[PDB]
Amino acid sequence: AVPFVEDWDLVQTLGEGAYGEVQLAVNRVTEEAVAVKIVDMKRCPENIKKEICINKMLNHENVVKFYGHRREGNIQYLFLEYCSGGELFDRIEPDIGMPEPDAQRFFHQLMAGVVYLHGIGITHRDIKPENLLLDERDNLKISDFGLATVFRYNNRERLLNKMCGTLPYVAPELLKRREFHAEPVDVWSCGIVLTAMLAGELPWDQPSDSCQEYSDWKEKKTYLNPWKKIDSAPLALLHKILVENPSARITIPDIKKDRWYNKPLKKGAKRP
Repeated sequence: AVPFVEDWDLVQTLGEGAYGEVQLAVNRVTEEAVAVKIVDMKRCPENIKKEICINKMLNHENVVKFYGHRREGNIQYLFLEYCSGGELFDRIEPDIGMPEPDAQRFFHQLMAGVVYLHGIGITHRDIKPENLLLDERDNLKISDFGLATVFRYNNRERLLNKMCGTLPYVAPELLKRREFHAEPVDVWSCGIVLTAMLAGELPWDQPSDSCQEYSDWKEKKTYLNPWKKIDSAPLALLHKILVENPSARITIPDIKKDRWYNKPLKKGAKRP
């Protein structure tokens, strides 16, 4: 009906990934703002195709919305939810973190998003502050499903073996076992994100015995730099999440029962 409602102006670049770029698109008529991910299939046809497939399954308030995609020859155009608050990474002050109440609220929303994904059988596989965006009201949105995969189909769980993610956030089993359950890997990265939000620094380069920082943690040397800046309440939760054995690691239903997770700390939005 309305002529130019399908026209979008690319006003600015939000970020140029190693596999394309993201542009802020504003509708010519409505002025609605959305994020458009541009990927040159000639610069992966399958990879991008799987990302679109997984995105079509997503519908949750803490997961970046997928509005659709446009062929356009070899250049794929993915219309995604625009998060004007930027990355969670940019809300973390180096070496200090952020106020505990803020970290708890973001962690609550992260859990809500991950519970949702796991419930539909998908694992993100690369959870980190750079992939956790914020909307205008600072609501957390899980972003980028380029590495995501289905780990449960027809009520049957599939064990994973693909080594992927980001080293400082990856679970130790991914580096020591051929196969591993998908869920505990995402739980572990959420724990590293919590550590980052509360201390403004990552605890180790990677979870290997060769990594001194990781060995110190297994030895319970919490008097060291990262851990000494946290809390005994949130620290106690981190002690349950960053457990080397994925089978003994805390699950999300149990994280939801954790003392710190349930501690009243933050007031609602100012005047609302």
